[PDB]
Amino acid sequence: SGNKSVKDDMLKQNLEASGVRVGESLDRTTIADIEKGLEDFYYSVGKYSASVKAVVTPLPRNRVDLKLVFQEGVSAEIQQINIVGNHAFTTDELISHFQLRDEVPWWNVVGDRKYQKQKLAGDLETLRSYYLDRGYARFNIDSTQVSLTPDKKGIYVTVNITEGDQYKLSGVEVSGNLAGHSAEIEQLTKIEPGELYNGTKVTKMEDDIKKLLGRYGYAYPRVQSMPEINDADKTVKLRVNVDAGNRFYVRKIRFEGNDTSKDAVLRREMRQMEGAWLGSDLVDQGKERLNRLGFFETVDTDTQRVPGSPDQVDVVYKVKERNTGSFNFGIGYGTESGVSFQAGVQQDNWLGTGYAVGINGTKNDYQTYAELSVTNPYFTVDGVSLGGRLFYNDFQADDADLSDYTNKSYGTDVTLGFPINEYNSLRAGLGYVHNSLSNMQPQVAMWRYLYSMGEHPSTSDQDNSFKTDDFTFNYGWTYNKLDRGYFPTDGSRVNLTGKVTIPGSDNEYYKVTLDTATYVPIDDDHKWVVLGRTRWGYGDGLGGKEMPFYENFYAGGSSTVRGFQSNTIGPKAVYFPHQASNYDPDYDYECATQDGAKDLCKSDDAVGGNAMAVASLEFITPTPFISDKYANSVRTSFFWDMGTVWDTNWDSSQYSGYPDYSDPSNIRMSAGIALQWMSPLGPLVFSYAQPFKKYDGDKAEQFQFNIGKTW
Amino acid sequence: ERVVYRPDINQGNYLTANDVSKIRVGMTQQQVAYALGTPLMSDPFGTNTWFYVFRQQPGHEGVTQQTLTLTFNSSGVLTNIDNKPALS
Amino acid sequence: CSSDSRYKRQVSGDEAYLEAAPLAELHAPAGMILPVTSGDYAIPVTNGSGAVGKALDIRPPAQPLALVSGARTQFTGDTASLLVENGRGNTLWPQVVSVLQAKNYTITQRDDAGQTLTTDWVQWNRLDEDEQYRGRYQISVKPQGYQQAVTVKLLNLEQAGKPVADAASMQRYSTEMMNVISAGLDKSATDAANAAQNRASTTMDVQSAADDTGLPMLVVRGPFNVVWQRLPAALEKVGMKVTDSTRSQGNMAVTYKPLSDSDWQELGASDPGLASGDYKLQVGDLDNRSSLQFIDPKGHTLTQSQNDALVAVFQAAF
Amino acid sequence: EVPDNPPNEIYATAQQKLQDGNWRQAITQLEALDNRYPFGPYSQQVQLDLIYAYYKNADLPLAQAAIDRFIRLNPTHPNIDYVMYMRGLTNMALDDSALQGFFGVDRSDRDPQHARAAFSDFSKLVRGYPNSQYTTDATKRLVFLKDRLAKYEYSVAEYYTERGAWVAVVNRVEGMLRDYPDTQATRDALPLMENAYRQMQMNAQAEKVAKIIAANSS
Repeated sequence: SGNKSVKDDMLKQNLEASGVRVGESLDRTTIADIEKGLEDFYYSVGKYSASVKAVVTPLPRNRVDLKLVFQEGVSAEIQQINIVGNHAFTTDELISHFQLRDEVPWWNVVGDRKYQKQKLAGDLETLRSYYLDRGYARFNIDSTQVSLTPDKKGIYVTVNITEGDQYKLSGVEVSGNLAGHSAEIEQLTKIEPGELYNGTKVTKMEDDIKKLLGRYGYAYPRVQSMPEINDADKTVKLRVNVDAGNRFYVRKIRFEGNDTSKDAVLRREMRQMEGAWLGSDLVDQGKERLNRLGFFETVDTDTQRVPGSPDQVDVVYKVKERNTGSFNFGIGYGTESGVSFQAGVQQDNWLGTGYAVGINGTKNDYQTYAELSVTNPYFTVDGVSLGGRLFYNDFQADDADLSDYTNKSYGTDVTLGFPINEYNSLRAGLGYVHNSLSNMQPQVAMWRYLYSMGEHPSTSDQDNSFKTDDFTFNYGWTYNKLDRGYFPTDGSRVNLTGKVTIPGSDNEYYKVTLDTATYVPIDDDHKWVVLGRTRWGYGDGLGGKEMPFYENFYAGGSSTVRGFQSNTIGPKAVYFPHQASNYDPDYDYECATQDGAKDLCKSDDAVGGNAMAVASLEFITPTPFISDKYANSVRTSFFWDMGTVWDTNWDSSQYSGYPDYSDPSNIRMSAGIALQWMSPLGPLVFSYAQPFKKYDGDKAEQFQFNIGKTW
Repeated sequence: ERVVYRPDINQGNYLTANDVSKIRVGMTQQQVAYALGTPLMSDPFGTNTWFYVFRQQPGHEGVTQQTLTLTFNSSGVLTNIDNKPALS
Repeated sequence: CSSDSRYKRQVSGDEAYLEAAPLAELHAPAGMILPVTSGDYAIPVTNGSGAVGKALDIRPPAQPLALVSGARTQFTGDTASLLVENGRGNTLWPQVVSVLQAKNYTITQRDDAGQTLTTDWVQWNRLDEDEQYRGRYQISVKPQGYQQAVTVKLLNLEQAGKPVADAASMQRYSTEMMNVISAGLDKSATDAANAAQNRASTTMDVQSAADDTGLPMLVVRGPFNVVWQRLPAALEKVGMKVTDSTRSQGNMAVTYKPLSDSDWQELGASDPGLASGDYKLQVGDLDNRSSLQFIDPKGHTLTQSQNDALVAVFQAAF
Repeated sequence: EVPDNPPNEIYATAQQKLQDGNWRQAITQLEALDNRYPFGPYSQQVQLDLIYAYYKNADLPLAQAAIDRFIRLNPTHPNIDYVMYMRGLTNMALDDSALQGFFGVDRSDRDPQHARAAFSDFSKLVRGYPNSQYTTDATKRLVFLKDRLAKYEYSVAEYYTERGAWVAVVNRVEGMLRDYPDTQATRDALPLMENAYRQMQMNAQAEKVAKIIAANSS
């Protein structure tokens, strides 16, 4: 009671360390100890004058209750940070890199002038590094004084230093047991003539030598540099003593925490063989591949020396399993015009077997959409993938008569992927699709496509039909180097997909799509990121035909341009007069009909286009109010999205009065804030976006909620 | 095949010409282990034999193996060296 | 959604482990040996007399309870023994007989001179058991050395009208009878103790003496139970009505209520000036003394001057 | 939330709830009775009942903590074998999945850590108390756990056979022979060791393994 800054959790753990725990005995002699300890903690933070006094009240049956009355004061603030003896640099420049702040600018309201002993020690280390990286090689902190105003709210800091002279590196001399890699080490100890000494460079050189040795199995070498200083001409000669040691071999590779995933699922991602000489680079590659898999929340490695053995180690990968799946589900009608239901099951690691299984569909009175997809990422040991997909979509309008826009489609697809590098992988497959449209409302784009196919449907009556069986060859290429599998903080992923109708199909065309997502971290902790995402698409017919209008690209939504209604960006339909197949009392018929006018009046129904290009720039920031324990389960970002869809075949010569949909200039834009949460039902994305740039017919939708990975 | 990328499958323990030449008959087991390192493969049945196998399979390039069999007596004194430089 | 009475006594899982293939040793061909076994995963050869699978009771064994007294209590195979406070002279036998009659348990043989008796069949009621058991018991009172103890022997058990021989049920029901007798005796003892405590009224004098922590406390010269019971009323008198309390923890909380000067001289020995926030209180246990500690809403402790105002009388309110 | 009725009433309520099978309320009552009266006539019985309720309530970490506390506080309690058996059961329960069990998935390829812990606990119980009433079930569970651990090693050896890592396969099968000689998984793995020896062109070792297989054809 009384503590306003130190949480009860940290206090409670501090209690157990001293033996004070519920159910145990009360060691009275330790009371003073604990009290003093807590006070010391309050003094480390700078909260001098704080008191922590313990009260023991006797409860019956020989029991006690321990109440720790905290009375914290006002935290002291650093009044000054002074460096005495700095003649080469200036106090302002030196302390600008300090964690402790002497003063805070009025604009900066995220930092304070609070004191901490550990921060002071790190600050002294930073100053020492600053002076040693400029070639002084003699910088010494003579003393450090931390003072305090008599009112105990004015802490002061002072550092007395001696810069010494500036030295230059005469040359690095490396000697010892180099294990035959001397030639490759001389290239790591190359120095420019007359270059100034630099401590961080020497440390990096030592680390590079250690890493170079480790790549050949020398897991435990010793590298020490003892620079010999010569003040006669102010030159320092480095002396790197290296002892490679013994070459280590891996005995067993063990996996812990994979309570669901199969053992082979983790082993198949290993570049380090079990009964072979160790390679640290191979172990790191295996860890990175496991991280990129996306099946595990966290992955760690531990190389443990085998007891009683100077040559063998055990590599242990410790993983934390993650919920790899989404369960999108909803009901739209309930009791209006019948009943409806939806399914969204999607698993990336089905029962820990590594299979990717996704089944989703929608059953309505007018729709019977069903889709199944099963892919084995490892159909061969090397990583050859074998996928498959079945889909069946139906549109009947639940009328069983004419003038209903019947559209029944169904198709199959088989894919086969295989790697070519550690990051690149190609894909080839065969797909079949059957599409049967009937009773189509006349429109300029759809009728143009139908004419391109050689059909001549009437422009007035809705009576019409069209059947097409298409066999397509699908190809693809994925380059994946992302840091992680679900919330990347580095690296880029590029996915190219395409299809071409092989001769013999009803309609000839080709289509290609290209995604891209690049994560660039600005913070060393990878907590602030910049995400540049883009998507491109182009399709067209091969012979005298045209790309089918059901393969068109759609933009706008929670996946392409947030802030717009789904599949709303792009060309809008233009309807011809009907003069037949009109329902006067329905009132749902469009402008161009018997009940309405008899011109090509433009509607607001999005039809998509055969060319698409969308980009997006995102800034990933830490969630403002969330415990760091759940930091990786939620992501907050500020996004600016751009997008456009146009129909390259739109004839501007005709329909001059109507908008020209072949112009890619009309670029929609939006900006807003998005939040992604890894809930039990998979990823949930909330986003609020304002579309400050929009064109006629664009239906805006500021708030959007989505289930499952957007992209 | 021949186009699917396959990583290098290194198997066994590293052997070098100098290291193999550093071992001669009459050497004790501890001396052999010091010279060449602890073997990754012995004979679990009734024989005191050490197998130093050196496999490398770069992937679509052929597998090369050098196998050095060291037979000791009951006392642990090296008795026979059998060096096979390449596969048959 | 669907359950059965038997899920209570069985293991959480399945009997799959009972279908595991047996272990067979490997024959070593002539001219060579097999690798020496580590012995880390060697299964000792035991007897397969006990139950396996769902026929095994994982219900915790019934430990005899030393309720009447804190002396030693122990069961061994078929008999339970429980020592009592000192030996109670010859009154232990009549006390046990009276507690036995409390449950109208029938007795056939009597050895009051020798302190031994037998009981006719007794029926038990446990929701755990699908079928209710029953059996006979023998109760005696004998001295184990410097003290007098009660011993019970379970003659036999019967479930579904059939005899039983499993040690689990025998131990369970021997402990059941011993605990029943002991709980009756302890109930009599605690009723007598409660009557004595209620009769022994305690003074309500208050004091401001501090303790090892250095703070003053509204000490009350009485045992914990009575002062704790009377503190809610006293706090109500001063307007600090209790909203949360914990007898086993001592912690309690009050809420502000405005009382004028006339109300404060009526009861509560005047205003300490605590007129803001939710305050908390703690009590102590000292069989003749009892410390009352107050803390401010900010989380601090009241100073001596703050509580000295109430210490004036702070006695009529209790 | 638990009233402060005298100790006997609280214990009776806890026993009634345990008999009724409401694990959560019985657990709450027992926790109240244990943290109110830490050292009383109910201490041992309450701790045992808490262990049992935690096990039946799927609060396995709490059951393990309670078991450790009971073992360390009462190293020579007469009913200590029951606590060891319960620890074995808890560790074996941590090695199970219901969703995978529904679909008939063989989980021998997953983490064997909890299976190893359960084997250690059951072996301790069986060796320490041969005459306990839980010894037969403990032996059966030990046999099952040995088979499962050998199947795990077999899975690893099979994967490395697929990968072409022959030294790893040989070492894994040798470890199986040294650790689980009498399991079926070792018999299945023996041909893998012979194949690994053949691939590395060490024909003498392959012949020895083939002789071993022939002598134990079944």
